[PDB]
This record gives sequence, C-alpha cells and structure tokens, in this order.
Amino acid sequence: RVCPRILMECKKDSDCLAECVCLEHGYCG
Repeated sequence: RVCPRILMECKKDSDCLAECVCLEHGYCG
C-alpha cells in the first residue's frame, strides 16, 4: 500500500511504480 501522494493517469494498476494501483479516477493512488 506504499503509494506516495501523486496525481498521474494510468490504464492498469501495474502501470505506476511501488505498490500503487489505478483508482476510480483511472489515476494512481
């Protein structure tokens, strides 16, 4: 659940770094 507070777009969870996942806004946590 280590996902620093950043607002970038994504398409799938594994899109961002660390353990971030793609939330409702289609953006990473």
